[PDB]
Amino acid sequence: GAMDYSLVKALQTAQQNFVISDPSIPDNPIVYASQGFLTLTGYALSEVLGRNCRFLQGPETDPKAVEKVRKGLERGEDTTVVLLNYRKDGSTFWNQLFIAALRDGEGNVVNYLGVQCKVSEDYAKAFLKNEENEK
Ligand SMILES: Cc1cc2nc3c(=O)[nH]c(=O)nc-3n(C[C@H](O)[C@H](O)[C@H](O)COP(=O)(O)O)c2cc1C
Ligand SMILES: [Cl-]
Ligand SMILES: [Mg+2]
Ligand SMILES: [Mg+2]
Repeated sequence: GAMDYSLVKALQTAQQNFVISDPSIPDNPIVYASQGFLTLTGYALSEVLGRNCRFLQGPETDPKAVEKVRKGLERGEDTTVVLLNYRKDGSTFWNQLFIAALRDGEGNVVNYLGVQCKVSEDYAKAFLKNEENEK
């Protein structure tokens, strides 16, 4: 199960915000989210299980950030981005996402793991400027 991964246990010891998705199910829904993620976003565990985590995005989310994630997942690459997300009540926050594939012995992706960090406006600005300049 989700909490059987040693890196998941490690993240829990530090109370990180993370989710686990299941890409064997159509549209790669969330199948676990940590308490920090639920408090951050305003959703109960049962309500987020079964949703693709794109439910956190909205009209002011930059589609280029989303596309970078999409392509990373497609290309088998670790991906790190900052993008605007939305709580259940419509309020917004900047979210730094760290996404990786969890793989079996033959390389098959068995789950994805995504760590989330709420960051300040100032930090999001600095990060996105660096990302751009580095491009
Ligand atoms: C493990 C995992 C965790 C994710 N965490 C979130 C997140 O907190 N917020 C968000 O906007 N997208 C997150 N995503 C990204 C969306 O689920 C989706 O991959 C992204 O929108 C790109 O796919 P799409 O272009 O089909 O929407 C996560 C994705 C994965 C695989
Ligand atoms: Cl996805
Ligand atoms: Mg329902
Ligand atoms: Mg559900």
